[PDB]
Amino acid sequence: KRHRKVLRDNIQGITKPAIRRLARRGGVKRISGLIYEETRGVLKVFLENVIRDAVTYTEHAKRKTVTAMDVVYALKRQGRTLYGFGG
Amino acid sequence: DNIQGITKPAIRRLARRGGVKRISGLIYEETRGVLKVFLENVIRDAVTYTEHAKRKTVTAMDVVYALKRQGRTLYGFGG
Amino acid sequence: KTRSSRAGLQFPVGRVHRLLRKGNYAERVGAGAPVYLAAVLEYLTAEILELAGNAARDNKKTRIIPRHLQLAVRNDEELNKLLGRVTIAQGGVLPNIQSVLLPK
Amino acid sequence: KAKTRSSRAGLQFPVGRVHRLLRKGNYAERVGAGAPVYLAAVLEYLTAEILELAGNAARDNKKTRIIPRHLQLAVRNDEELNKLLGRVTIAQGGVLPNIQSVLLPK
Amino acid sequence: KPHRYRPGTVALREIRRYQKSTELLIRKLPFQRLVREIAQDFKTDLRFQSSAVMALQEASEAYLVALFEDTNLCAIHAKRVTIMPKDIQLARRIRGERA
Amino acid sequence: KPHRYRPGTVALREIRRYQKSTELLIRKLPFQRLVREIAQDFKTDLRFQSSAVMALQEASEAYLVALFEDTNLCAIHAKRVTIMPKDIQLARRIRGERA
Amino acid sequence: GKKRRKTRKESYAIYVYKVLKQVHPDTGISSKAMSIMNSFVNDVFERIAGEASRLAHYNKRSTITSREIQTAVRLLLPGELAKHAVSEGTKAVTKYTSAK
Amino acid sequence: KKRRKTRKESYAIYVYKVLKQVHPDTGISSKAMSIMNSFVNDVFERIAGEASRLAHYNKRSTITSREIQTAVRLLLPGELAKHAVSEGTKAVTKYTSAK
DNA sequence: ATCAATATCCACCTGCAGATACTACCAAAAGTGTATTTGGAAACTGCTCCATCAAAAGGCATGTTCAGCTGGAATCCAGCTGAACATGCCTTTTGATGGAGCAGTTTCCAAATACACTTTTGGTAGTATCTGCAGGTGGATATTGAT
DNA sequence: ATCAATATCCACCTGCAGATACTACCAAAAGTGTATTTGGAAACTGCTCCATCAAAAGGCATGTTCAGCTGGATTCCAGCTGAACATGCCTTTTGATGGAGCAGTTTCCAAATACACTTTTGGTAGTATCTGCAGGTGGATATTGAT
Ligand SMILES: [Cl-]
Ligand SMILES: [Cl-]
Ligand SMILES: [Cl-]
Ligand SMILES: [Cl-]
Ligand SMILES: [Co+2]
Ligand SMILES: [Co+2]
Ligand SMILES: [Co+2]
Ligand SMILES: [Co+2]
Ligand SMILES: [Co+2]
Ligand SMILES: [Co+2]
Ligand SMILES: [Co+2]
Ligand SMILES: [Co+2]
Ligand SMILES: [Co+2]
Ligand SMILES: [Co+2]
Ligand SMILES: [Co+2]
Ligand SMILES: [Co+2]
Ligand SMILES: [Co+2]
Ligand SMILES: [Co+2]
Ligand SMILES: [Co+2]
Ligand SMILES: [Co+2]
Ligand SMILES: [Co+2]
Ligand SMILES: [Co+2]
Ligand SMILES: [Co+2]
Ligand SMILES: [Co+2]
Ligand SMILES: [Co+2]
Ligand SMILES: [Co+2]
Ligand SMILES: [Co+2]
Ligand SMILES: [Co+2]
Ligand SMILES: [Co+2]
Ligand SMILES: [Co+2]
Ligand SMILES: [Co+2]
Ligand SMILES: [Co+2]
Ligand SMILES: [Co+2]
Ligand SMILES: [Co+2]
Ligand SMILES: [Co+2]
Ligand SMILES: [Co+2]
Ligand SMILES: [Co+2]
Ligand SMILES: [Co+2]
Ligand SMILES: [Co+2]
Ligand SMILES: [Co+2]
Ligand SMILES: [Co+2]
Ligand SMILES: [Co+2]
Ligand SMILES: [Co+2]
Ligand SMILES: [Co+2]
Repeated sequence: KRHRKVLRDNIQGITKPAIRRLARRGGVKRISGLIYEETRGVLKVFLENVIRDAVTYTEHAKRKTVTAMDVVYALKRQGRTLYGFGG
Repeated sequence: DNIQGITKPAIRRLARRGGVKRISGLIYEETRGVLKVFLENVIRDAVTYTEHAKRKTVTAMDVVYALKRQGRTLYGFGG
Repeated sequence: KTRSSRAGLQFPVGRVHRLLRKGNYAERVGAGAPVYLAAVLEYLTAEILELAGNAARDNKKTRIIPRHLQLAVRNDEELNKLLGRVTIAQGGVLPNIQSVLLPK
Repeated sequence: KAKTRSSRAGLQFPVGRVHRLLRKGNYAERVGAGAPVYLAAVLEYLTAEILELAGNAARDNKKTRIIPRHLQLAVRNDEELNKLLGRVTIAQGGVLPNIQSVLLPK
Repeated sequence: KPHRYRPGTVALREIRRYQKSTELLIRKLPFQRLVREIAQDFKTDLRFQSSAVMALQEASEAYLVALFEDTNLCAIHAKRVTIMPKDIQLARRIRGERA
Repeated sequence: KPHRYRPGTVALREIRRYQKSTELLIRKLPFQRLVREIAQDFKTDLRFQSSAVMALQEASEAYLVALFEDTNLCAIHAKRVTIMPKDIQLARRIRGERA
Repeated sequence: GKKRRKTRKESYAIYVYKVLKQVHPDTGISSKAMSIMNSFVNDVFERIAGEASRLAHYNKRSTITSREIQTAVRLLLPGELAKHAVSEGTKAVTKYTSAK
Repeated sequence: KKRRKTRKESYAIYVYKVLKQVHPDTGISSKAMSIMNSFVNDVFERIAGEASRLAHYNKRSTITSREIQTAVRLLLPGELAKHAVSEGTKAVTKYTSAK
């Protein structure tokens, strides 16, 4: 019965309209065609780094579940402190 | 004066070590203010360490501690 | 008679003395330290609730949401610096468009 | 005293000192016996890593004594040591020779 | 006689719209799948509190917005209005995400 | 019959000279004066360990040397080879010092 | 009531709420905003307790006194926030000690 | 002479030992050794502080080698983390298995 | 300049998500008192290193000349934005479901603390020897810039 | 190309700042042996919340294309502004010497921790009952782009 499907190419779920919206909030008026792939590259590194520390904290606690606190601690230790999710 | 004792040739030497080839005339005055703000920020914090220790002398360690907390950790004076 | 009422404070001196011991900051914690700290903490809360309340009011709202806290902090030079490496979830940015980007 | 805890661990770095400093340092209510050992080993290792490359640096420049210049070259020329010390200044270390290509002659 | 706004008018309009709101701008599921993928390459059989994922989204969209501001500011320095890959790279180098 | 080097030849020569060495590049006394003058506004009748001033100079020149590195990058971004105040200003803004 | 007894999750919310009522008597706060506010107080608590911690150490002191908190506040806060916070905290310690 | 002695301890002799193990024909200036003393103190404080935090996040009153090891993983870059983790387990084993 | 094709505005509607308002019980927190210990302020001293000024040293303020970098202008065109057009298997939302795994609780023992006692040692302090390399030279050779 | 001017290189040198070396003395650090105390791993398990699917819309927003405008990249060019260059002098460095104050030592007490009843309270739990505002509405102002 066990499901488990293969996860791949999910970085392309970060659509061109979604990157355009973030650029707008950041005040950008005009966007070159190469931005979208550059941004996905940049997001992946960001995510890799936080998830890595986040998951390191999880493992230390001997848990299989990644808590909002693991993220918040992980974000904090990279000087990207977040308010709104506890602790 | 004082800030002006930070001379044009000294600022140019710093630029050179920074890899700079050509330097706008307005740079020397801009470099001075930037340096003023830098020393204001660090010294303020160093002198706050002095006052706490009830001293009249700023120590290397007061400076080193102030730099640490400015996120500008320096090695070589931690005696 | 709480040490809060005794110092003229809404914030909890008993808790702050406690949290200071629990957190291993030093071997001993003096009696005034938690009093002074609960005061600072209340001072700063009061400062941000003031500005945020106003931001609420400016947008015709009687309930402070995270947008208000964010407008409060980012519009105040000092709270903005103090919280310059912090992110307020659901706060958004300040409306700001660079000059050159406007038409003529 | 029989054997130092350092030699029991195979270490040049002081396990007794590191243990003492973890206590005096207010890091936790308690400190297990193994942590000072582990931490001394890690400290010695990174020391060895830096002295190695700065030793190399001294040689390259035809010298037998390590000066801060050599620690600067060692650290900045290594991607990982340079990252670990990304917010650190080595006093009297200077910079790496680097000149932007667009500034080069003709 | 069909109607057309000129290039830049809807862009500016969209800036105002998005600077005005606080809603997350990437869709939830796509983002959650990308988190689960990246985390799975680090360690298999992980589960996520729903708010661990919302924390990552909040943090990720805030980092991205701020970076485009810096990026926009590098375009403008170059006397452009079009953000290019090299503006992002300059932002990240000075930021110390590259040097 | 006289002899002149082209603009840029001696600049390059200095870049090479100064990147090779490690000696402090501001003269000590002007620096000591300025330090004491800034300190005086925070507290009067201060003395300075001599190693306190050496550390401030080390840190200050390291800061200015690296800031000229980012400034030069910002100049080059704008297709120039001359550093200007706007380049120093772009650096500090992106560095989060003006931000 | 009581399901095997969940260990208690304490926050500053009722105190943030008191202070909210003082400054804006007719204003409310969302739970999300109260969460940001509780994070903020916890944040600043840690930053000051740690400058204090460090200070004590730097000076071979085993005690954090109000004098350690005070310097920590001057290191941590900018300009006006430091001046005003110092006086409110001085105020509270004066008032607290003259009361027995 | 137990007066003007307030013992200032440093890592200088242990650093010097490791120097000879890696480069027996190589010396070190006082300045450079001072820098190396700083390196060890800094790294000690960073690792010690990260473990403190971990132990706290997990409601533990004790710092064990497990806390040091996670602190090393969080703190050191890829390959540096790998070997340092390997060195520390090596020294704990040698120490546990010792008469 | 007018204006029509659109986007935008703000105040007045509703249904409901989420917020404030009860009263309950209770474990933990916080106040009070007392019994005992001690951190560090305070007062005193000596010598270390700091501020000051002996003269001895050398980096830089100055102006003038012009090479070449920078901004302005003009041109061209492709890479971008706006909008129509077909349609997700695509996201959101709702809602139920089983059940993994987190977290509460109790037990209990390995390893921590505590402390007393022995011995080892790193830091400090003279006193002596000694060497790596900075900074002097000379002579060769490469680089640069006018031909 | 020619080739004079000057920067740069290398070898060899030597004197001395600072590095080593060795002996000595001494607090405190560090290990060893011994009762006693307790954090937190281990086993059991309640119960929260995570993964998953069903199944629609609550259809939203996206991907694809095709047009054509205009921002970017290129090219050229004038004049403006910084780079190079030369040396007395006026400021900095370097050496000399009281004496401020940091660092060392010792004294004692206000306030620290320990710790035991006794009191108070914030968190939670659980239903109970308001209200601010999102989201839909019209419908009366605002902006834009073609003339
Ligand atoms: Cl351990
Ligand atoms: Cl590009
Ligand atoms: Cl400018
Ligand atoms: Cl106190
Ligand atoms: Co203000
Ligand atoms: Co995978
Ligand atoms: Co320390
Ligand atoms: Co004021
Ligand atoms: Co905590
Ligand atoms: Co290896
Ligand atoms: Co109206
Ligand atoms: Co409800
Ligand atoms: Co005492
Ligand atoms: Co020309
Ligand atoms: Co140009
Ligand atoms: Co269920
Ligand atoms: Co189970
Ligand atoms: Co568990
Ligand atoms: Co010895
Ligand atoms: Co010789
Ligand atoms: Co010799
Ligand atoms: Co030489
Ligand atoms: Co010659
Ligand atoms: Co010669
Ligand atoms: Co010739
Ligand atoms: Co040669
Ligand atoms: Co000799
Ligand atoms: Co000597
Ligand atoms: Co127990
Ligand atoms: Co076309
Ligand atoms: Co145009
Ligand atoms: Co252009
Ligand atoms: Co011309
Ligand atoms: Co000029
Ligand atoms: Co004298
Ligand atoms: Co004298
Ligand atoms: Co005196
Ligand atoms: Co003193
Ligand atoms: Co007395
Ligand atoms: Co109550
Ligand atoms: Co409730
Ligand atoms: Co609405
Ligand atoms: Co309508
Ligand atoms: Co128009």
